[PDB]
Amino acid sequence: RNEFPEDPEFEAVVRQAELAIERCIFPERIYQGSSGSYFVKDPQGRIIAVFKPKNEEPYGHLNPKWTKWLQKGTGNIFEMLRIDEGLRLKIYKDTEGYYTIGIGHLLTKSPSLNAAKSELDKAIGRNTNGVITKDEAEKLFNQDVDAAVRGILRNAKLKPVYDSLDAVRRAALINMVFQMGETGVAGFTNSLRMLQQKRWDEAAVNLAKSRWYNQTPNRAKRVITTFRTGTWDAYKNLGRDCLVLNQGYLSEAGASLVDQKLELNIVPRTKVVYLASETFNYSAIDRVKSRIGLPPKVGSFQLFVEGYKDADYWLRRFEAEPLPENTNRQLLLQFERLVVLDYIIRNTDRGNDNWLIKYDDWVVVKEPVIKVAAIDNGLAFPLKHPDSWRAYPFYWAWLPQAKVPFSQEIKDLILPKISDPNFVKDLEEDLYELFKKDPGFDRGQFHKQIAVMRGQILNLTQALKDNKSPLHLVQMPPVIVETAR
Repeated sequence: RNEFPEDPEFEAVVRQAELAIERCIFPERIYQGSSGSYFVKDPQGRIIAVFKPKNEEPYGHLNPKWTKWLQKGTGNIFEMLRIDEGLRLKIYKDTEGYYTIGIGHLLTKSPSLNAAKSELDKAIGRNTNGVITKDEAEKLFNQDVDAAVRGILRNAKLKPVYDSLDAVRRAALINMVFQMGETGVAGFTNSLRMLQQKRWDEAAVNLAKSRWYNQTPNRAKRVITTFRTGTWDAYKNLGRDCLVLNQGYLSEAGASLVDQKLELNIVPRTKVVYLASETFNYSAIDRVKSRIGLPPKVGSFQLFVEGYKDADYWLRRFEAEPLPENTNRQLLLQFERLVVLDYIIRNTDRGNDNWLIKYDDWVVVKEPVIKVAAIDNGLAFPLKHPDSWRAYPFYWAWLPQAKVPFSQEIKDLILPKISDPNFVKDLEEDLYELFKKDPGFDRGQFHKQIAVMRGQILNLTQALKDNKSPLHLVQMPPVIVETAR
């Protein structure tokens, strides 16, 4: 159901896309991405668009690279525990204060370091002097995994639950029996009944209350959601606690929405579009029912623009052979729009590869020589400000152009809009109408997104009024505007 009466030009392109698929000219997947990005083509084979299905997103269920991981099933227990337990080659104390070594291997509960050390020589077969190798630790690791697996199947209370769990949850239960051991996990008897009956939101509360979890919550919460959601998402990107889990396509489209309203026109038109292409990556299930073909995938659909190179490419040339003032001033005006965009949507990833430049008494306006396209916007709209601004900065801030004070021209375009609360309200409603279409939408998550955005506008407004530069703008302490309810 793809229709866009507001943008008949956009719709026409989409119809060429579909029709081209019918004729078996399929969108081809870019390898120069690292996700599910495709080049949409028209019946003549030309590239009209870039398409990024939701489910092929880096956190996406159907991403080809991480499908192999999903094949493993329980066998991901090795990697799963490697992440939680880490690797150390010399004796240390665990969270409870007990002597540990290698990968989560408990030597003893004794306070004596040589108890642990004696016990360690037994295991390895030599005099270790408290230091082992990577391989020795790996050898301990397997046995401890085996011991866990054994512990579960040898236990009357534990085993039934385990057999009823899918391959992924099973791995989670092993995780527990790895940390607390057989007997310890069997004191959870409540939750095991529940887990067995398949109620996920049921058990996830009760696991929140244990002698366990309190000691190691950072780890514990990682399992609870592996039980609840039956997926590996908590072990993927647990450093991007700044962004929503799998809504990049909406970011992409949202960025273009914002651009439209602010009238920046640096963002090639991007909308939510459904497509089916034999070239996509589908579940085995889906593949079979096609023999009534493949279902449409939901994704971001971004128009393709020609004549552009990477920002880095042009500035390199402009540094050696500086543009004439008037041309160079067209760059600067394009740059501000970018700065306004990224700040408003709070982009967390913008490099010199992420935006593009093109360098070439009347009723009509002379063409611009220079023009800026802003691509790859799916990493914006964070739930909150990054913990360390240095990790997720605004890169262009270190460019010399960011030192130059905001032009009156941009202020005239943007200040009347962002000073008008009914504009910002309308803008928030439009974003809501976009984001809510996602099955995994959460009203509470949304409010935080809006909060950052409302705080960014707050900062930008006063930056523009004071005629501050872009650089001085990002030095302004980040804020959020939160609704109390």
